[PDB]
Amino acid sequence: GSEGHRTLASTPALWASIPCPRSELRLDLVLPSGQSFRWREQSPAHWSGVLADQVWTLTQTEEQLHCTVYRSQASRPTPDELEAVRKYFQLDVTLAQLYHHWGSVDSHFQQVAQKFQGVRLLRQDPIECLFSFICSSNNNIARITGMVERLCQAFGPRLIQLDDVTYHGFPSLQALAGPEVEAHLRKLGLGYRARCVSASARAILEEQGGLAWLQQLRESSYEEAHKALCILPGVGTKVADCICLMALDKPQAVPVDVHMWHIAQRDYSWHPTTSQAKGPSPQTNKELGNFFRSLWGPYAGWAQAVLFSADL
DNA sequence: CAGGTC
DNA sequence: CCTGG
Ligand SMILES: *CCOCCOCCS*
Ligand code: NA
Repeated sequence: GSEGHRTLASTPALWASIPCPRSELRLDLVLPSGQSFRWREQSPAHWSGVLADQVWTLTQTEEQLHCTVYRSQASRPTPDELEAVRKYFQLDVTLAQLYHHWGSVDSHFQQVAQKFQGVRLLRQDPIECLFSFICSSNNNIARITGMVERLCQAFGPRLIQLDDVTYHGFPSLQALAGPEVEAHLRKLGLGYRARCVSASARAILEEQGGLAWLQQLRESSYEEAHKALCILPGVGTKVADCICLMALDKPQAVPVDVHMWHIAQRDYSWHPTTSQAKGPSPQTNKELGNFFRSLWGPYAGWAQAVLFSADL
């Protein structure tokens, strides 16, 4: 079929393979699990979405990540285009090695990781990540997804249309800093989060030095990146850790939420000892993150993603 | 209220 | 202070 979303069977000549066993990556545990909100399984086991400013469809067999890209002449992805996929999934980070370390120092991980292999962190764009997770407060994956989708339709550049889906790039800072964006985003149902989207776009672009300020947090320390993000409206401790882990190359960031608290007590018998408060608070949440960073090591945020994936 | 942020 | 379950 020359129209529509492709499948491995329908258009074999347009797919290229990255050697990637299923223990290193499971799309079904990584793409709909609340890292990115913009991947869809348009046909069974085939995930479509925007990757490096282009639309891709991904599906995997036992040893191979099959990829196809929609650019005007149809042809399978080139080696350079496939490298964008490897960088997005950070395939040089070997889960077999990470899982071995986490199981070595943690018996509970070793037990529950066996049925949940292939859970890894995407390397997302800071802009998309920052604003997606600004929208994540008081909100669920289903509603976040719709909010992000309508956000991208209204302000993001049109790319291509496959079947009845028009794919849009994520909006620019300039777009999100434009006139009346908050009112517009309110019409799309973002509620109070609409103000924080507009306010954070204007803050970065008009007070912080622009896109280079955000992107160069990738080179700053984790502590520096977290501090800087927390200046932005809508970015609290938890949101900043999400962005640090998922977009700013801080694999030791541990977004502490009540879900992490339940896991900390149930499976690790953890309780706070730097403070005397017994439940969630700034002080105790910080300790909880430090606790998992010394238990799991510099990739604690990835280990958390494995555990989170078990529950869901 | 529980959850996050002001 | 907001908010959705
Ligand atoms: C409970 C949220 O507090 C108000 C700040 O909102 C930040 C996202 S717009
Ligand atoms: Na803030």
